[PDB]
Amino acid sequence: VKYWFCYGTKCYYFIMNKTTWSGCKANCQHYSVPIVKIEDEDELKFLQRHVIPEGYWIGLSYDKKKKEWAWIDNKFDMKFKSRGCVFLSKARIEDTDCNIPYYCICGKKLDKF
Amino acid sequence: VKYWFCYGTKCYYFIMNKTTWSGCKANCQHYSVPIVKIEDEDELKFLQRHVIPEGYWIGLSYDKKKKEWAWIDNGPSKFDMKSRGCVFLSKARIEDTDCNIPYYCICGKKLDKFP
Repeated sequence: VKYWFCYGTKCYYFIMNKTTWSGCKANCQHYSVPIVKIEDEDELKFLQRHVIPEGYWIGLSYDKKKKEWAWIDNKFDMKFKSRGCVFLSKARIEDTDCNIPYYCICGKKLDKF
Repeated sequence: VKYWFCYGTKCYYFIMNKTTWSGCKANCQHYSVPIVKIEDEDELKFLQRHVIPEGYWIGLSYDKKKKEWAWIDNGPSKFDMKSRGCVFLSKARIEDTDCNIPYYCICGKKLDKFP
């Protein structure tokens, strides 16, 4: 199951194939669309409100060449840090292992129509 | 004012230039998107709720080669709920009357991809 949907000026790809975080990139990158990047409250909530009650990955992960966390691509929204990767739920986002099987949410930005 | 948005697989355009219904014809075509065609409530509401409180046109209108009302084609439309003219959209509902009235447009294309 891999439907897509658009809200505001962005479209999303909700892969429903519970794999380790590094699974989105793989899919998403393959589906030529970056893994999601929750850019604002308006959005963040949209995904939860939209999304089906479950563990959803997002582009936020931990880097070593940086003590911080970041989206594959750099945002108007912010951060407790440790390590791992973050999942998005209908309740809130939150971290943990990237090797834990989950669902994706890629998302491309729109520039036209 | 001409901003756009996308809900579901459809992207819209909301023109803020109060003109005659035959105005979208011009505007939307000018923007390469059909005047909007409200396929259903899920969508309809989204337009009403999302749309700012105002009279907004929609692809629905009284045709010649018919006695009926159409948009561009024919879809999971149904409501022959209320004679002639054109129909506007308000945060409350849709409704008919003259097309020569200074209103706003809602162009709305469909999508087939993502890009």
